[PDB]
Amino acid sequence: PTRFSKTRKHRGHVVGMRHFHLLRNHYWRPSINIDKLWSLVPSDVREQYLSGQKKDTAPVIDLLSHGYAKLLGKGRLPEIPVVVRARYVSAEAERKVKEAGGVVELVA
Amino acid sequence: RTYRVGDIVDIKVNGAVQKGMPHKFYHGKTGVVYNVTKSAVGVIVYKRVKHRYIEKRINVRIEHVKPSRSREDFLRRVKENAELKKKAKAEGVPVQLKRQPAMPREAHTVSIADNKPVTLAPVAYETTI
Amino acid sequence: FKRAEKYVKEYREQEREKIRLARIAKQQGSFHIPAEAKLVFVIRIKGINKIPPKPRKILQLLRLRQINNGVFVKVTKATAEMIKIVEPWVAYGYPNLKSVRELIYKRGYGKVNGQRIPLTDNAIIEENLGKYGIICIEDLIHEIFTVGPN
Amino acid sequence: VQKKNPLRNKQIMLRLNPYASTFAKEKLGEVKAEEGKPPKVPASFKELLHEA
Amino acid sequence: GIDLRWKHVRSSHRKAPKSDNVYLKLLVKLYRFLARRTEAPFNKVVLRRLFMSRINRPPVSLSRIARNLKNGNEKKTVVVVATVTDDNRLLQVPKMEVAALRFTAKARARIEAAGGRTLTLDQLALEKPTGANTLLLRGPKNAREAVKHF
RNA sequence: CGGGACCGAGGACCGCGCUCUGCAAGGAUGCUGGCGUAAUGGUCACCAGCGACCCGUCUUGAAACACGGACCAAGGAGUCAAGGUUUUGCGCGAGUGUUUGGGUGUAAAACCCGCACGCGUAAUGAAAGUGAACGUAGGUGAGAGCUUCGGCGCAUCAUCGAC
RNA sequence: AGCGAAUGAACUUUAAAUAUGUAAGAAGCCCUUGUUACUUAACUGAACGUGGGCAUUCGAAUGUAUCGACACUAGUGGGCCAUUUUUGGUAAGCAGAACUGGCGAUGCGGGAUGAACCGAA
Repeated sequence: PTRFSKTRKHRGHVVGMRHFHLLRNHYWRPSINIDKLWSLVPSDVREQYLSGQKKDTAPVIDLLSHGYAKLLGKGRLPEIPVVVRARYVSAEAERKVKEAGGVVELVA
Repeated sequence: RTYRVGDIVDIKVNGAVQKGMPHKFYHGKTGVVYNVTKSAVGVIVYKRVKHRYIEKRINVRIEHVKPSRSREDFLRRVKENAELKKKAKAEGVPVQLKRQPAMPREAHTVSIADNKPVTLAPVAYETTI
Repeated sequence: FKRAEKYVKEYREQEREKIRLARIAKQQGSFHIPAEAKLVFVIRIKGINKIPPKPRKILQLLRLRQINNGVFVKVTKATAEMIKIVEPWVAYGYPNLKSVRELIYKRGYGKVNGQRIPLTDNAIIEENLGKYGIICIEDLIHEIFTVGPN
Repeated sequence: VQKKNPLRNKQIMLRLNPYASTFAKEKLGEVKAEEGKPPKVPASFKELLHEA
Repeated sequence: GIDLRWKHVRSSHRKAPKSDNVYLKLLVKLYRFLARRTEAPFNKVVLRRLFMSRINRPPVSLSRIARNLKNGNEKKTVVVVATVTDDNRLLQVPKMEVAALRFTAKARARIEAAGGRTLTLDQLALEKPTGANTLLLRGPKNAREAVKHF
């Protein structure tokens, strides 16, 4: 608005290589850390899994459906076996998943 | 005298070499040593410009540098304050720990019998003759 | 009431004591040198224009910021040197009991919580100086005149 | 609401100092000196005073 | 003229919120009354934090509350003058009583699911009018892109 | 103990007190006269005493110099857009953004809808690539507030560690 | 000042005026313990840490609406005059620096009058 301006008050006083034809879709690979891995589970099934109402079933998570290609290992995981299907994985993330009791499966 | 970093020193340029001194401001100044050389020393001096202090650094030969006694009185006073406080706690009597400014003199009487005053003129008559 | 009676008696006795000591020395053939003054009243009589920074700072520390302002100063060397430096702006001297009581009775204002409150009651002096034993204006006058511990 | 001079108003004097009435009645500002014949000044004081 | 080398300083802190929230104005009135009529410094601090802006009131997460609830602070009432946000990296939530300006829906749902309770600041003033048994928490003030770019 | 000038702020009581039937003690009341209207007061024109360079701009440190101004009416000069940044208010909150579009409509309004996408949620390297818990997410010194009074210690700061 | 003290501004028992540097506490003072990659003939000093002792007065005066850290914004940043100090000069003028004060930004009383004078803002 013009009426709030200061000029109304001042009225009367005046490296590296070059990549030709780059395609970002080649290097598209979004990543998620393992402390947000349980957030991809739907909330109510996540609550039964965390409470301990499912002693005979394990969840399978597909990261490509949620929009992620690499599973990274920031944070910690509970002692629940989780099957993870990811395009990429880091070594310590896979170690923490196996310590939790699940398995990391590679998909394309 | 082997000077060390952090020692507080006084600067006195001895001799009548004042014909061509570049900086006579630091003569008689006190500063802190930051660098030591075999015949030189680095002195931090503070100058006052109006309301603020500016920091200057000089290189002075050892022949014009003497150790300062600025904190000698403070360390000494700390020592007898501790010792007389221990003595006061031993004997159970209060004692003064604070130095005080000079107080005005009290009333007193001056005898005249052997000290008769001499009358003086604005000039001496022995000088008049 | 009793304390004011004691103070009046003490003033009379100290005056007669000084007179008696002077007379005794004169009769014995000597001179009694009186004690140097312990209290100085200082009045700023020159303005705030064209003043060097050191006298400016000394007048600030002596609380003489306006012309015709007066303060009481206990005589030490540390204050005597300051007053000697700010001599070209002040007039100072040794006040007597009448000067002290006139100043405190007529122009007596206390600093209470950073405010300038007139001394209209003994109560203000009592809650502002009762921890030092000064409970009324007569104690205040006695302390200022005799230069007590407070 | 109004600062009153205790040296002009006797009531303010009596409020600030209850001994003022006793001072005025007993006339302690008019006390005479102690009795007794004063001894004279010694002579040597006078020759010292008038010595050129 | 009077010589004032120093200058009287106007207040450099907020005395009233810039917000036009009527419920916030009611909360300010309530805590002004509380800070005037009680000796507890908690009421004055809560009034000052009600005065502050949003960048001076960073959000506090459930993980931060669960961190501060440890070591004998389990039964204390958590007071946060800010928005309490949910943190999904915290998989299990301890039982807690939290009084805040506002809660996110997920944070309130997770607290009530874990078995704790959520309060407004007026409910806090009614249950703990002197701020007894309270744990006062702030969020990370310097965790902002502007603060990083400073 | 007289003589004179200026002032009367507040508006039940509270207080300090005193000479204690009351009071000169936290701010003026009592008695009386004339008039009840241009009498007090106000505006305009003029005279009298005292005071008082013509405005704006430029310059430098400043004046001076210089430039503009015959008079009056109307017009007349830091605005809009895009992109940033800091602060303020608001909504939601690890999410957020309906309005490219579709549905609908009392039809350029209002209301509704969702896929993608932008920003944020992970950085580093020229790149290939790799990718953030030894510990109640560490130890120490402060630190508002709370406390069962032993301590717990927000934000933040300093420092030593860890990834 | 004395040299009825020694010796002879360069003599000193003692000691100027003027402003001026440094320091004046628990955030500090030491002691002890060890290491040293410093240094020292050297476990010797010092630094680095460790532990302990010192709160019986917190260790001069005066003053203290005087705190600190950010964020954003603006003008001016090799101007004039004067006191003092100092370096040079000229036939005489004058020219450099350092501090302070005033002015440019300032009204008022007095210097008959006024950028630089006095009082006072």
